[PDB]
Amino acid sequence: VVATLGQPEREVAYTDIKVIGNGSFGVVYQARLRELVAIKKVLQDKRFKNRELQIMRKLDHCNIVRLRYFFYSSGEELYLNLVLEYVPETVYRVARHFTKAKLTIPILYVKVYMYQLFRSLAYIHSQGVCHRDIKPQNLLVDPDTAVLKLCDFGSAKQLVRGEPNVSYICSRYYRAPELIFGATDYTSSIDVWSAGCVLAELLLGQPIFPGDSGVDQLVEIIKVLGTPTREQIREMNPNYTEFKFPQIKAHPWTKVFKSRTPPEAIALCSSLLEYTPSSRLSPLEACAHSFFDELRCLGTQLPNNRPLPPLFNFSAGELSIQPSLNAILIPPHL
Amino acid sequence: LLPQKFAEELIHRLEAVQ
Ligand SMILES: CC[C@]1(c2cccc(-c3c(F)cncc3OC)c2)C2=C(Nc3n[nH]cc31)[C@H](F)C(C)(C)CC2O
Repeated sequence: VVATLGQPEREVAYTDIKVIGNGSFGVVYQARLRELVAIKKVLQDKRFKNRELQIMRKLDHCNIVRLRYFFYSSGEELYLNLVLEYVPETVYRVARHFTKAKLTIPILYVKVYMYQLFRSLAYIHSQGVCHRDIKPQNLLVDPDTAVLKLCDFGSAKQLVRGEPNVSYICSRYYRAPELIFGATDYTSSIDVWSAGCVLAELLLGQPIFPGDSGVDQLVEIIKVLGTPTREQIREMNPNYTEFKFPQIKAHPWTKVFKSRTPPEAIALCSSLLEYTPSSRLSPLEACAHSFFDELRCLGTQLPNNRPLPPLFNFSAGELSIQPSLNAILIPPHL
Repeated sequence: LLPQKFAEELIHRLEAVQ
């Protein structure tokens, strides 16, 4: 198969293919090279560009899955096939293994993985890309090196001020409250909300907001955060300000997590899981949170007697997003 | 989809847990 090089244009032959994902929004396979490769097939309108392909071409980060190649197939009808870097595990599978084993994920792994998620969101938002599907199933992780990579940019979109966008987006457990309220003017801070849900899930061993419907998803959030004020509703969807919603007391933040949950981990959760989207931490601000202070200490290593993954190789563009946080992000050493 | 309808379901569900 002749395929164009991912990162300039450009001969590919693969082996050991297997279907690991079906349904609408495409079909996903795995392949071999002697490397490992992922294939995703989607139906594409020949008259328009593929949104994900243009997104994947624009991005280059150590915490983003690499687009190796891409090629077309007819089927008879055009199908775009995206040749993607293969990563052995997902955060969902690792978390499920720990819960199935009735064990808690060590906080250092939670620290290492969450930092790379927030770093990836800082990068994509700098390039004007909103993931819109941030969930553990879309977080690739290497079991040994503990590097995290963001993938599945099918729902990704460049949110332009003034352009309405679909409200019913993201997976339900990680959907921001303004989306459930039907907001069409939402921003990339919805990715931050989903990242907050992922962090809480890793500390709790189960999703923090397990909604069985759109309405009950908002009920599950209110049971934790309390009923949002009318002013918080105004920033989410001003069409809901004049309803009289029952006032539910907020469950204390320290009372929703386990006894041994670190105090700063709870603090980070409260700073990201905010009703008002503008009050949520920026992805770089989350990286600068004290919850990640261990990763910046001189001498911290992975539990499996291995060094920490790349966490401070920030590019000049990365250094330019929020200059004030760069004192924390790069420690005195390095 | 209608805010009036959605709010009432939210209210009725919220009172069931209050
Ligand atoms: C091959 C896809 C995975 C992945 C995980 C989650 C989402 C997507 C995905 C995508 F990337 C693009 N579009 C749609 C998608 O899913 C709906 C892809 C993949 C592995 N490894 C990967 N390397 N690269 C991408 C992936 C993991 F190791 C498994 C085998 C444990 C599980 C797995 O499915």
